[PDB]
Amino acid sequence: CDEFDQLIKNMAQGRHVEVFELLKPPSGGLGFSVVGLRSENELGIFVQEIQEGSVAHRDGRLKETDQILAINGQALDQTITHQQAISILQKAKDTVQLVIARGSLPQYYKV
Repeated sequence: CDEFDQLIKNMAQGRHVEVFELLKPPSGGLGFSVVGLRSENELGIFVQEIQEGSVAHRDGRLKETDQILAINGQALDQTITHQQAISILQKAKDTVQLVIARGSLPQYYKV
């Protein structure tokens, strides 16, 4: 369990991390979209376009370019594909806990 905290620090690589909870409405979603970016050091899920009027938007904390490190205690490690990440996000009901890192890193900008 203390290992999870380290796993996150490793993913964050010195980025500011934050955990927060959002209530997903019974219909509408959290109100943001994501994209996968490959590093070299595997893959990250990054917030793209926060929908106006959404929980995500009205909550005010989440931002474009942040990386979702965890969802409801599940670290988004190599264990699962980017589409599996999205599926988890989509299938999550009610209070969703996200662990976030602020912005991206130069590693994800390599092509």
